[PDB]
Amino acid sequence: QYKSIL
Amino acid sequence: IGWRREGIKYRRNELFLDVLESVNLLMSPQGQVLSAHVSGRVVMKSYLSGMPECKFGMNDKIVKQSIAIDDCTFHQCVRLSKERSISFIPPDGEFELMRYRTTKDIILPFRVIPLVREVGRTKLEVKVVIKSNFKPSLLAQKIEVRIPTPLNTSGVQVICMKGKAKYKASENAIVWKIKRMAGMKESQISAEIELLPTNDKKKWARPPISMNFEVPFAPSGLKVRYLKVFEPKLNYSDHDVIKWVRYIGRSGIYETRC
Repeated sequence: QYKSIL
Repeated sequence: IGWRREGIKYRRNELFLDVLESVNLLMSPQGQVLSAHVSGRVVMKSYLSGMPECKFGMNDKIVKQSIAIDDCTFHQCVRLSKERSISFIPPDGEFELMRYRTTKDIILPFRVIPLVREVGRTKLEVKVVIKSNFKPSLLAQKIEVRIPTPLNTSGVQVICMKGKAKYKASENAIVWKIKRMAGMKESQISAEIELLPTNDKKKWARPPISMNFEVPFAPSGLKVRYLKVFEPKLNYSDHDVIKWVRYIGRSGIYETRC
Protein backbone atom coordinates (compact mmCIF):
# COMPACT_ATOMS: atom_id res chain seq x y z
CA GLN A 1 0.00 0.00 0.00
CA TYR A 2 2.96 2.41 0.68
CA LYS A 3 5.12 2.14 -2.46
CA SER A 4 8.52 3.70 -3.21
CA ILE A 5 8.63 7.13 -4.81
CA LEU A 6 10.55 6.39 -7.99
CA ILE B 1 11.68 28.16 12.85
CA GLY B 2 9.28 27.42 15.67
CA TRP B 3 7.72 24.25 14.18
CA ARG B 4 11.01 22.22 14.31
CA ARG B 5 13.67 21.94 17.10
CA GLU B 6 17.35 21.78 16.18
CA GLY B 7 18.73 18.52 17.75
CA ILE B 8 17.24 15.86 15.50
CA LYS B 9 19.00 12.63 14.49
CA TYR B 10 17.88 9.29 13.00
CA ARG B 11 20.05 6.50 11.49
CA ARG B 12 17.08 5.51 9.44
CA ASN B 13 16.04 8.71 7.60
CA GLU B 14 12.68 8.01 6.20
CA LEU B 15 9.53 9.71 5.09
CA PHE B 16 6.04 8.78 4.14
CA LEU B 17 3.51 10.69 2.02
CA ASP B 18 -0.22 10.08 2.18
CA VAL B 19 -2.28 11.64 -0.61
CA LEU B 20 -5.80 11.56 0.69
CA GLU B 21 -8.66 12.56 -1.52
CA SER B 22 -12.34 12.52 -1.30
CA VAL B 23 -14.10 12.40 -4.67
CA ASN B 24 -17.59 13.88 -5.14
CA LEU B 25 -20.06 13.32 -7.94
CA LEU B 26 -23.62 14.07 -8.94
CA MET B 27 -24.67 12.18 -12.06
CA SER B 28 -27.88 12.55 -14.14
CA PRO B 29 -30.11 9.56 -15.01
CA GLN B 30 -28.82 9.63 -18.60
CA GLY B 31 -25.07 9.55 -17.57
CA GLN B 32 -24.26 13.37 -17.65
CA VAL B 33 -21.88 14.66 -15.02
CA LEU B 34 -23.90 17.37 -13.28
CA SER B 35 -21.24 18.20 -10.62
CA ALA B 36 -17.94 16.82 -9.54
CA HIS B 37 -14.94 17.84 -7.52
CA VAL B 38 -12.10 16.39 -5.45
CA SER B 39 -10.85 17.68 -2.04
CA GLY B 40 -7.41 16.47 -1.15
CA ARG B 41 -4.66 16.64 1.46
CA VAL B 42 -1.11 15.57 1.41
CA VAL B 43 0.12 14.48 4.86
CA MET B 44 3.84 14.04 5.39
CA LYS B 45 5.48 11.86 8.03
CA SER B 46 9.17 12.77 8.10
CA TYR B 47 11.83 11.11 10.22
CA LEU B 48 14.79 13.09 8.95
CA SER B 49 17.98 14.35 10.48
CA GLY B 50 18.78 17.96 11.25
CA MET B 51 17.01 20.83 9.45
CA PRO B 52 16.50 19.78 5.85
CA GLU B 53 15.35 21.59 2.69
CA CYS B 54 12.56 19.51 1.27
CA LYS B 55 11.18 20.11 -2.23
CA PHE B 56 7.82 18.43 -3.13
CA GLY B 57 7.19 17.75 -6.81
CA MET B 58 3.90 16.57 -8.32
CA ASN B 59 2.36 16.31 -11.76
CA ASP B 60 1.00 19.79 -11.58
CA LYS B 61 0.38 20.88 -15.15
CA ILE B 62 1.53 24.54 -14.78
CA VAL B 63 4.86 22.86 -13.52
CA LYS B 64 2.78 12.37 -19.42
CA GLN B 65 -0.55 12.76 -17.36
CA SER B 66 -0.45 16.27 -15.61
CA ILE B 67 -3.23 17.86 -13.45
CA ALA B 68 -5.10 20.96 -12.60
CA ILE B 69 -5.36 22.50 -9.19
CA ASP B 70 -8.14 25.06 -8.72
CA ASP B 71 -6.58 26.15 -5.42
CA CYS B 72 -4.74 25.15 -2.32
CA THR B 73 -3.57 26.36 1.05
CA PHE B 74 -0.18 25.25 2.53
CA HIS B 75 1.37 24.69 5.92
CA GLN B 76 3.26 27.68 7.31
CA CYS B 77 6.60 26.00 6.61
CA VAL B 78 6.00 26.44 2.87
CA ARG B 79 7.98 29.06 0.96
CA LEU B 80 5.48 30.87 -1.31
CA SER B 81 7.08 31.28 -4.70
CA LYS B 82 5.18 31.96 -8.03
CA GLU B 83 8.09 29.25 -9.95
CA ARG B 84 5.38 27.11 -8.26
CA SER B 85 7.99 25.04 -6.36
CA ILE B 86 7.01 23.64 -3.00
CA SER B 87 9.83 24.34 -0.50
CA PHE B 88 9.92 23.81 3.19
CA ILE B 89 11.79 22.56 6.17
CA PRO B 90 9.23 20.20 7.55
CA PRO B 91 8.12 19.72 11.11
CA ASP B 92 9.18 16.42 12.60
CA GLY B 93 6.81 13.51 12.43
CA GLU B 94 3.44 14.00 10.97
CA PHE B 95 1.88 17.10 9.52
CA GLU B 96 -0.46 18.34 6.78
CA LEU B 97 1.65 19.74 3.99
CA MET B 98 -1.14 20.92 1.67
CA ARG B 99 -4.83 20.93 1.14
CA TYR B 100 -6.29 21.24 -2.42
CA ARG B 101 -9.31 21.27 -4.70
CA THR B 102 -9.81 19.96 -8.24
CA THR B 103 -12.79 20.11 -10.65
CA LYS B 104 -11.32 19.10 -14.03
CA ASP B 105 -10.25 15.77 -15.56
CA ILE B 106 -11.33 13.78 -12.54
CA ILE B 107 -11.24 10.05 -12.69
CA LEU B 108 -14.67 8.80 -11.62
CA PRO B 109 -13.77 5.37 -10.34
CA PHE B 110 -17.28 4.02 -10.54
CA ARG B 111 -20.11 4.24 -12.97
CA VAL B 112 -23.58 3.35 -11.71
CA ILE B 113 -26.26 2.28 -14.23
CA PRO B 114 -29.73 2.00 -12.77
CA LEU B 115 -32.82 0.48 -14.39
CA VAL B 116 -36.33 0.59 -12.90
CA ARG B 117 -39.56 -1.07 -14.04
CA GLU B 118 -43.01 -0.62 -12.56
CA VAL B 119 -45.12 -3.75 -12.41
CA GLY B 120 -48.71 -2.60 -12.17
CA ARG B 121 -48.76 -0.92 -8.82
CA THR B 122 -47.85 -3.95 -6.78
CA LYS B 123 -44.00 -4.12 -7.33
CA LEU B 124 -40.77 -2.53 -8.69
CA GLU B 125 -38.15 -4.34 -10.70
CA VAL B 126 -34.69 -2.83 -10.12
CA LYS B 127 -31.39 -3.59 -11.68
CA VAL B 128 -28.21 -1.82 -10.86
CA VAL B 129 -24.85 -2.27 -12.52
CA ILE B 130 -21.60 -0.88 -11.31
CA LYS B 131 -18.50 -0.52 -13.48
CA SER B 132 -14.99 -0.08 -12.13
CA ASN B 133 -13.08 2.39 -14.17
CA PHE B 134 -9.36 2.09 -13.42
CA LYS B 135 -6.23 -0.05 -13.90
CA PRO B 136 -7.13 -3.79 -13.55
CA SER B 137 -4.07 -4.38 -11.32
CA LEU B 138 -5.75 -2.10 -8.71
CA LEU B 139 -8.47 -3.17 -6.30
CA ALA B 140 -11.13 -1.02 -4.75
CA GLN B 141 -12.05 -1.88 -1.19
CA LYS B 142 -15.11 -1.23 0.97
CA ILE B 143 -17.72 -0.77 -1.70
CA GLU B 144 -21.25 -0.06 -0.65
CA VAL B 145 -24.12 0.74 -2.97
CA ARG B 146 -27.17 2.07 -1.34
CA ILE B 147 -30.48 1.80 -3.29
CA PRO B 148 -33.34 3.70 -1.79
CA THR B 149 -36.78 2.12 -1.51
CA PRO B 150 -40.20 3.84 -1.21
CA LEU B 151 -42.04 4.12 2.09
CA ASN B 152 -44.84 1.78 0.97
CA THR B 153 -42.47 -1.19 0.82
CA SER B 154 -44.00 -4.49 1.89
CA GLY B 155 -40.74 -6.36 1.42
CA VAL B 156 -37.72 -6.84 -0.81
CA GLN B 157 -36.18 -9.64 -2.91
CA VAL B 158 -32.56 -9.38 -4.06
CA ILE B 159 -30.08 -11.44 -6.03
CA CYS B 160 -26.46 -10.55 -6.46
CA MET B 161 -23.58 -12.75 -7.54
CA LYS B 162 -20.89 -10.63 -5.95
CA GLY B 163 -21.26 -9.27 -2.45
CA LYS B 164 -23.94 -9.45 0.24
CA ALA B 165 -27.04 -7.28 0.31
CA LYS B 166 -29.74 -6.54 2.94
CA TYR B 167 -32.98 -4.48 2.84
CA LYS B 168 -32.71 -2.17 5.79
CA ALA B 169 -36.31 -1.10 6.44
CA SER B 170 -35.74 1.59 9.01
CA GLU B 171 -33.26 3.21 6.65
CA ASN B 172 -35.58 2.64 3.60
CA ALA B 173 -32.75 1.29 1.47
CA ILE B 174 -31.14 -1.82 0.02
CA VAL B 175 -27.48 -1.98 0.91
CA TRP B 176 -25.09 -3.99 -1.22
CA LYS B 177 -21.59 -4.44 0.10
CA ILE B 178 -18.58 -5.73 -1.76
CA LYS B 179 -15.22 -6.39 -0.03
CA ARG B 180 -12.95 -6.05 -3.10
CA MET B 181 -13.30 -5.22 -6.77
CA ALA B 182 -10.80 -4.74 -9.55
CA GLY B 183 -10.49 -2.24 -12.30
CA MET B 184 -12.33 -2.56 -15.58
CA LYS B 185 -15.11 -4.87 -14.21
CA GLU B 186 -18.94 -5.00 -14.01
CA SER B 187 -21.26 -6.29 -11.32
CA GLN B 188 -24.92 -6.19 -11.01
CA ILE B 189 -27.68 -6.51 -8.47
CA SER B 190 -31.30 -7.34 -9.15
CA ALA B 191 -34.05 -6.55 -6.72
CA GLU B 192 -37.79 -6.87 -6.70
CA ILE B 193 -39.62 -4.48 -4.46
CA GLU B 194 -42.98 -5.53 -3.09
CA LEU B 195 -45.28 -2.50 -2.66
CA LEU B 196 -48.22 -1.74 -0.27
CA PRO B 197 -51.02 0.28 -1.74
CA THR B 198 -50.86 3.98 -1.23
CA ASN B 199 -52.35 7.25 -2.24
CA ASP B 200 -52.09 6.86 -6.11
CA LYS B 201 -51.95 10.71 -6.39
CA LYS B 202 -48.70 11.51 -4.51
CA LYS B 203 -45.89 10.02 -6.80
CA TRP B 204 -42.39 8.74 -5.59
CA ALA B 205 -39.50 11.28 -5.61
CA ARG B 206 -36.73 8.68 -6.39
CA PRO B 207 -33.65 9.71 -4.38
CA PRO B 208 -30.24 8.94 -5.90
CA ILE B 209 -28.32 5.75 -5.61
CA SER B 210 -25.17 6.46 -3.70
CA MET B 211 -21.92 4.63 -3.33
CA ASN B 212 -19.06 4.43 -0.95
CA PHE B 213 -15.70 3.06 -1.84
CA GLU B 214 -12.04 3.39 -1.22
CA VAL B 215 -9.40 3.23 -4.02
CA PRO B 216 -5.62 3.18 -4.02
CA PHE B 217 -5.09 6.11 -6.34
CA ALA B 218 -5.94 9.83 -6.48
CA PRO B 219 -9.02 10.55 -8.51
CA SER B 220 -7.67 14.06 -9.22
CA GLY B 221 -4.95 12.42 -11.20
CA LEU B 222 -2.25 13.52 -8.85
CA LYS B 223 0.96 11.58 -8.87
CA VAL B 224 3.98 12.42 -6.73
CA ARG B 225 7.05 12.85 -8.91
CA TYR B 226 9.68 13.52 -6.23
CA LEU B 227 10.39 14.58 -2.69
CA LYS B 228 13.90 15.99 -2.53
CA VAL B 229 15.84 16.24 0.68
CA PHE B 230 18.99 18.36 1.12
CA GLU B 231 20.58 18.85 4.52
CA PRO B 232 23.66 20.87 3.95
CA LYS B 233 25.47 20.39 7.39
CA LEU B 234 24.93 16.63 7.88
CA ASN B 235 26.41 13.87 5.83
CA TYR B 236 23.48 12.19 4.23
CA SER B 237 22.45 12.76 0.64
CA ASP B 238 18.95 12.68 -0.86
CA HIS B 239 19.50 9.05 -2.08
CA ASP B 240 20.08 7.91 1.50
CA VAL B 241 16.55 8.79 2.46
CA ILE B 242 13.96 6.09 2.30
CA LYS B 243 10.85 7.41 0.60
CA TRP B 244 7.26 6.16 0.46
CA VAL B 245 3.98 7.27 -0.87
CA ARG B 246 0.43 6.00 -0.71
CA TYR B 247 -2.83 7.05 -2.19
CA ILE B 248 -6.21 6.72 -0.54
CA GLY B 249 -9.12 7.99 -2.59
CA ARG B 250 -12.54 7.77 -0.99
CA SER B 251 -16.04 8.66 -1.99
CA GLY B 252 -17.56 11.81 -0.63
CA ILE B 253 -21.00 12.42 -1.97
CA TYR B 254 -21.21 10.09 -4.96
CA GLU B 255 -24.78 10.04 -6.15
CA THR B 256 -26.36 8.85 -9.33
CA ARG B 257 -29.96 9.82 -10.07
CA CYS B 258 -32.38 7.21 -11.34
